[PDB]
Amino acid sequence: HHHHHHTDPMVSKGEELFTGVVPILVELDGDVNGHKFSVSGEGEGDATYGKLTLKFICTTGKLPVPWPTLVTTLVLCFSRYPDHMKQHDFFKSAMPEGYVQERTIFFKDDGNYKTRAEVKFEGDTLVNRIELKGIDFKEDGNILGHKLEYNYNSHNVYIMADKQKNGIKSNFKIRHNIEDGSVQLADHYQQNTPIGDGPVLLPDNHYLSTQSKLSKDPNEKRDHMVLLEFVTAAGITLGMDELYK
Repeated sequence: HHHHHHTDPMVSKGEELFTGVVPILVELDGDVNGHKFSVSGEGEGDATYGKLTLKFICTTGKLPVPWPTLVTTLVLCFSRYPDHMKQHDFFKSAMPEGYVQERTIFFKDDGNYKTRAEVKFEGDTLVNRIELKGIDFKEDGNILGHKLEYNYNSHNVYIMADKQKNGIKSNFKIRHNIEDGSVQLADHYQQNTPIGDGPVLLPDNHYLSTQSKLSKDPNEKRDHMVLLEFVTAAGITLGMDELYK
């Protein structure tokens, strides 16, 4: 699994927290053009396989934006980092004290989300607590008019160190499929910083390869999303010239 046996005791510490299946709670408070809503999510993460299983419920009634637009906002510490890359796993290294994750998400020709989250352990539970603010949306556009398909694409998200912040940054493009066959671009800008003052791992440039499947619970009457997601780190090669040459 294993996941204690690394020569680096800092790596060992972070990896230990994510051995096995870890329960997850997600809490989001949102306001988009004054449309207020809340989401609660539950499930588990198995970082050894890069695997996330989560069910989200809108606890205020009808979600006023399409569920796919919230996927990126609603725990990259469950990414599978290859053994030769484990020195570049910022997310696990910040645990259990945790990290702040902040984004601005620009929906092209529409409004923007600004998000601030804190991701940390509460006992055995990995908790993602989020505030989301959206402004300048078209009230009958693709987001507030619910014109997006209920599905999700696969991505390569590039991570860079942000050294003077002692953290990381990323910018990446998500396309949401529009029901007429077109696409709604959501351009993501992201930064993460540790919550503790302890040492963290600042990574070399690399990327996260993501894939997500959205489904519905056939017995659930509340507005909700079921998410099955896999995330794997990649983009750094090993030695020696090469192991397989």
